[PDB]
Amino acid sequence: PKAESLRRDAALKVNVTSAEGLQSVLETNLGPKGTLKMLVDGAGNIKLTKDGKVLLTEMQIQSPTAVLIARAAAAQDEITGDGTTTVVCLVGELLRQAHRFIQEGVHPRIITDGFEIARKESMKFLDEFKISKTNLSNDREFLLQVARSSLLTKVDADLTEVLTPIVTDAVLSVYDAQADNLDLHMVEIMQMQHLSPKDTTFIKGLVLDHGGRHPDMPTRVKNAYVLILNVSLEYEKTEVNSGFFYSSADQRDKLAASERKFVDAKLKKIIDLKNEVCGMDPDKGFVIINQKGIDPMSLDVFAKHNILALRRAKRRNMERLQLVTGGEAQNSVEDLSPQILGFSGLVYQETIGEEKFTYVTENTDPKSCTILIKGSTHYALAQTKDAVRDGLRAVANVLKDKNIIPGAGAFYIALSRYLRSANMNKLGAKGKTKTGIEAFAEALLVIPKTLVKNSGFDPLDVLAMVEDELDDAQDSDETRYVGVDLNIGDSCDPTIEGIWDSYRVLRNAITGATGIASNLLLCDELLRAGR
Amino acid sequence: GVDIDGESDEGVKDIREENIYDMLATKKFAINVATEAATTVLSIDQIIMAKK
Repeated sequence: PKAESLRRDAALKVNVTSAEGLQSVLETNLGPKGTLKMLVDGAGNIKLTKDGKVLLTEMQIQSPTAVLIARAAAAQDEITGDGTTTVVCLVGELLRQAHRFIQEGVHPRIITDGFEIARKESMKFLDEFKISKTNLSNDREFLLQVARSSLLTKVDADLTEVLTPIVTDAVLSVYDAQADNLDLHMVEIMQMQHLSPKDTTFIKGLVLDHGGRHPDMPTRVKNAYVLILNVSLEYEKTEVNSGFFYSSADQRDKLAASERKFVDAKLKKIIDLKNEVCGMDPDKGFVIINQKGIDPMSLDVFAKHNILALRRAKRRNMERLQLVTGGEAQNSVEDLSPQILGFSGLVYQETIGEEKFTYVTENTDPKSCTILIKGSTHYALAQTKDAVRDGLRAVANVLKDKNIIPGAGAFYIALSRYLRSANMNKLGAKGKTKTGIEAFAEALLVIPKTLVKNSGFDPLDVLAMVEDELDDAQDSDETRYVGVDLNIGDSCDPTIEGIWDSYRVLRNAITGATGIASNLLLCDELLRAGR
Repeated sequence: GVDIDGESDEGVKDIREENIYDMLATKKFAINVATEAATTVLSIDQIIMAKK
């Protein structure tokens, strides 16, 4: 005779409790006032990243509840690319607000169905709250303050002014004005140590790994022709099998020079191309790419003509050089044509004993960009790279989608106020739906309270000043947006400050966090099987 | 400056007499490194490692 109502509550509470521990960890690092987390494997891998999705991939969690939280950000990084920590804060806080309602006897289906109703009503208020921005290219001045939203989060704000023109000029230079799209794969990121992070500068062309080493090479070459050389200039052998037979060491040089005539014969046609077109004209140069190796004999030959010698080039980087420079790949020297030469500007090579980089920059139509992130320590390379990749993907949805939303908790506070007064006027859902809407409205107010909590200002005072300001704006018959100012502690105008978030980022954040958090409360029992 | 003492009578003396000074390139560059070194420690509120 066993019939149990004791199945009301179960490990679901532990599922909510396990989510509370993950919330307190990711509550401190949210926003520009957050903290920089550090994880160490013990084998020498040290990475400092404030992003939530990046850290969860290096940490295994036995609790299956936190597994879906990390998997919910998989669609966010591949589409939105920003707000992974904010989505987690909305999933964890919503479980705490619903914890009090579960103990009172409220069935979780009404709690779950009440979130989907408020989510559909939030999309209607989202279209009126958004602001459509034109696609004109004169908005670059406005895009500077928008790009700072993602930059100020991952750094201390001292390096934001340095990376601001680099991120802005990277996308707009290769993007013609139309609908189209933008591709971030063409932007390559390289790193070199023994330098300060404040030396980061923008690179228009492509950076090359192995540079030429010789004291007589010209430092600066203006208006030079780029020529792809596919033939190997290293030591070569006779096309048929043979051997070197010499009685004395003097006779060996006669047989060794016979195989070297094949390389010297092709070098005579290369040096004639320089003097053929603008040989004696000033501000002219001739640069050889030569992806393959270089023999030591050509070092003195190319130095007298001031020809840049390069070797050991990456195969992937050669495909971009054809687009930037325009010169086609020349396999044979006999087939070389004067039209193969491309166009380039001033090329200067920095002299460093460890490495030497060649700048392909200053081109008419490069159609490519390179962001060079250099730092002395290990964490400086990983931290800055995380802010650049998050900054490029945040602006990616700004140029594609003409709609823009103000950040700094502008939409989270406004939506909670609209859904509060709209539920009493409609009353078309159900009387028990108020438990789900009130819990959803209070779950959206944690984001503005989380940002101010890390700054030290009282979250209770900032909440009262915003609610009192919105009431006076309705009676004044105007439209005034209110936002949380973390530095001063009072309210602020998000249009003047310049804090803006993309439409697609916050659209999938509210929708994504609603479905994942609702599915957590749907678990009746945790079963362990398969072993 | 800070005198080693152990001699003379009492007090300190001019450090320029012994031609001892700190180069500005050493001191100015050390300030930027000292601030960034303590900033990382104070910015990390949690650490997670494994037993080794």
